[PDB]
Amino acid sequence: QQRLLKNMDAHKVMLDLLQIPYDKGDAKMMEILRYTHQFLQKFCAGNPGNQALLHKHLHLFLTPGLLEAETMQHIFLNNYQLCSEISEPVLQHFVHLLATHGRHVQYLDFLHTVIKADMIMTELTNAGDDVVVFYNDKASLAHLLDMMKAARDGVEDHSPLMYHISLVDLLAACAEGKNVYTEIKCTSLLPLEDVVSVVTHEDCITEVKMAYVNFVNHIWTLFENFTLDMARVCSDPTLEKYVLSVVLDTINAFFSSPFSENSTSLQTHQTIVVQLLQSTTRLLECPWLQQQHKGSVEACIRTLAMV
Amino acid sequence: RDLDFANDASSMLASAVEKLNEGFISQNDRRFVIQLLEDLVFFVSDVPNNGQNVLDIMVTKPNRERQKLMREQNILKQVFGILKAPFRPLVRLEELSDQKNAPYQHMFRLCYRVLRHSQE
Amino acid sequence: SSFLHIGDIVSLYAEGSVNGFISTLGLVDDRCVVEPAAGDLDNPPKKFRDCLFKVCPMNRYSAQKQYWKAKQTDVVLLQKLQHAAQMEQKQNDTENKKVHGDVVKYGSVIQLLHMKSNKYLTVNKRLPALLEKNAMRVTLDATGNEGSWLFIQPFWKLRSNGDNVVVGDKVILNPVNAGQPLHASNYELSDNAGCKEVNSVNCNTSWKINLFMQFVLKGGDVVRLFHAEQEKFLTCDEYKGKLQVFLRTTLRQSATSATSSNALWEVEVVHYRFKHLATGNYLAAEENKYCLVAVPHGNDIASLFELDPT
Amino acid sequence: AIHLLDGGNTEIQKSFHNLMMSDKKSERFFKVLHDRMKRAQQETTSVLIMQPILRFLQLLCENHNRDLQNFLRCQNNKTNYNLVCETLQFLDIGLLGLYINEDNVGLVIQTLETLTEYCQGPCHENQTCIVTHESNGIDIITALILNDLVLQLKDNASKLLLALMESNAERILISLRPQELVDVIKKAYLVSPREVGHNIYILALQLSRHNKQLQH
Repeated sequence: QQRLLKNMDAHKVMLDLLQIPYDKGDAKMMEILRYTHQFLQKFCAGNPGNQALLHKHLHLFLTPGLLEAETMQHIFLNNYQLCSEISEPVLQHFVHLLATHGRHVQYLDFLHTVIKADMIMTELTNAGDDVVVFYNDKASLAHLLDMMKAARDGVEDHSPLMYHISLVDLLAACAEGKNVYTEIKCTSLLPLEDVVSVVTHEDCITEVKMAYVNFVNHIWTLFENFTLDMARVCSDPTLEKYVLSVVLDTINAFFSSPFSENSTSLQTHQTIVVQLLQSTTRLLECPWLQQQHKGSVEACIRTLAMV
Repeated sequence: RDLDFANDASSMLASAVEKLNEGFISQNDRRFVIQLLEDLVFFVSDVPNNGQNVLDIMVTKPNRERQKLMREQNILKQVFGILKAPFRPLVRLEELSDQKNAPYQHMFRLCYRVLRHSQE
Repeated sequence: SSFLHIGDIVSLYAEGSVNGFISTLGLVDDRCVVEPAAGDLDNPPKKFRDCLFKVCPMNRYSAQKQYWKAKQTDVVLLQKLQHAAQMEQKQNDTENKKVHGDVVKYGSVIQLLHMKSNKYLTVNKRLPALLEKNAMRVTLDATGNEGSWLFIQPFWKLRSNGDNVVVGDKVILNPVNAGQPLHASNYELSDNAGCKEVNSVNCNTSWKINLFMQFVLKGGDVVRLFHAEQEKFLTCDEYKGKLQVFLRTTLRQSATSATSSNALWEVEVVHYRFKHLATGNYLAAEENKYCLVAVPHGNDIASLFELDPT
Repeated sequence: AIHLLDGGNTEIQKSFHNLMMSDKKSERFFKVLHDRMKRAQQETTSVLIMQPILRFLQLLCENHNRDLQNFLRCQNNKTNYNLVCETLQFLDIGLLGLYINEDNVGLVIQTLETLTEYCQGPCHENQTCIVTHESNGIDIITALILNDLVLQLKDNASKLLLALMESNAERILISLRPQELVDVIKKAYLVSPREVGHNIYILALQLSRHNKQLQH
């Protein structure tokens, strides 16, 4: 279907309609623009040729707007070559648009998608706390607690909690590897004590706890929080998978890799490393102990209960 | 290697003698005693650990240094103490071969054989 | 790096999925596990003799296997079977003696036997593992039934097949009879402190044998100090019910033949320190004007002694 | 720039030298070389740029064009961007038999040829630089000799070491054990391997001129 459409060259007509004057003030025009953007996104599928053709007219599609942001995000969803050669002007324009409009989930989502296929991390560091703001202050802690209480029924997906989650995801993506600069910047903007206080807090939400764990005197005390978050589901749709997806792995590395030059430590380590996985023994051999859960079962009944 | 084995055997024999003089030794303790006796016999004989009978040791010449160490290291003293304690009354030497005390008789025979080998 | 001559003391400080020295508790303990916290490959731990692993040729136990089968279950042929078994044992001994110093022909079949165990480390074919739910048993057999020795898999996969394996090259204990190479027992061993057994399964890690030392001179080695002044060595004796260090007055004409077993002394370095291996204590000196004595260990700074060059 | 110098055309070498002396862009030119020559050392497509870079450098230094060789060592510039040291270390970047295979042999041949053309002429300073280098590269050249395209690697290493001793032998002898050298010479007797063995034999004679045990 994409090849037939490209042969028909309807992409040019769709782009012209998108760039056609709208005379904002009529809901029909907005609906037509949204439908055109959705059609363009549908025609911006994984086919690298179509993605390159769409990106060619990036200037027209690079405008401040929810539909424009969605189209731009869908343009380079998986194009490794296209995303790698992303010019820093695009990132600068996205940052400026986010600063001007303010808190927009679309811009953060587009940035996160583009990141996963250094400049983005550098710009975010230059961007300060206006957009990527860490709620580590005591007053910030009270504000975060109030937001979590407001999210008792659910997460608004666009409120400050959603913006913080998106910022954390973007920071993790920038430092997903061993990037010294990105990791240092994230650590500076993400104090460990704040994570210990919040994630370990009872009011901490499953999504927020998973975000904090993925983003991550801290690893020697965060083991207790991880254990407190072990049987949370056992004691939902995606309850357990938030934690166990990462919780064991890095810990096993901490128990095996040399990154943790404290292989022997106080009872919080010399004993937790011999008791924690025991509380997951049922989890390790649970009826659902298959796949990644089974892998962590093997890594825990074997290793995480040995140190 | 012989010196280290002798030191380990001396420690094990001291522990076993203490346990015997104190009280009964459980099935695990009896198995450990039997294993210690077998290891001592193998070390003293110096012959390859073939399927030959336990009381079927016939060597050309034992290790002079090994024998001297066993005599000095209280290995012979350990065997003598084990023999003395087993009688004192831990064993009356009358209920043997009754399908109940057979392990004790086997251990005593192994200890006597080890002592005789050390007396080569 | 040089050809692994058969018969040299060996040791495999495994560094695969986990890191630790592979050995057993000794004596009659029928289990071979690792001790990650006991020591490091770059930081060898105490009791180095515990790592003594002699390399021997693969055992031949065909007639021995027949004799064992006969014993398990005729009488007339028993004498002939015993004679054949004796001949086979002699042949096996000759083969083991022949390979003394033989280079490690990549892919060749040899075995490693612990000096303390004085037996070949074998794997129980039709026996489940002591701890692992889905693994097989393995122990040390006094003689072996051709399963004692296994193949050496070039874990480095660089040395030419059959090439003289460079000492320390990445090698694994490929199971000759079992087919499942050595696998580290990741199981969180509780009964044995810091225990990690070795099973016979298909894994992705192993350990490489390392040659020992055939001992401004030798360092951490256990040797004897003979006092030329007394034409003998200063040993330790349980005199008057107490340990005392003195020069033994041996009544044997051959001074060099006085191997009383009390001449065990260990030397340490720092920047030597003398440890009385005879009793496990450490030598020292105090008032008499002064006299030598033994203390629990050499940790005390007072245990220092001076060695003077010839 | 590589097809402009095919056959070691001297005139274009002189033209490059004059351009880099006169035009102020010199320090920037070498940058995009050194930067791209310091993007594979730390990495270990960049290698497909390293190969042309080394062919190009060899062509500039081809035909014993000493002035280009010195210009490629020091440059007499405010900030020096050395390329003989960089290529030597990159070559440095017997546990190598697994790390030279059917995807890194042409590149290593190019690197050894480049290291040869820098000092094959009696460029004393560059030979001293290559030998008095704290990267063991002189040792990896030996390892290359001792440990089909393997024959070409051996021959190129022999040529490089011969170049290193024109008008050093003691430093080289530290790495290669003479008995092993004679062993490899004899084995090479069975590009045909006879001539590789012969080049190693010439290197052996040159070394023996400063040694006694080899003479035996």
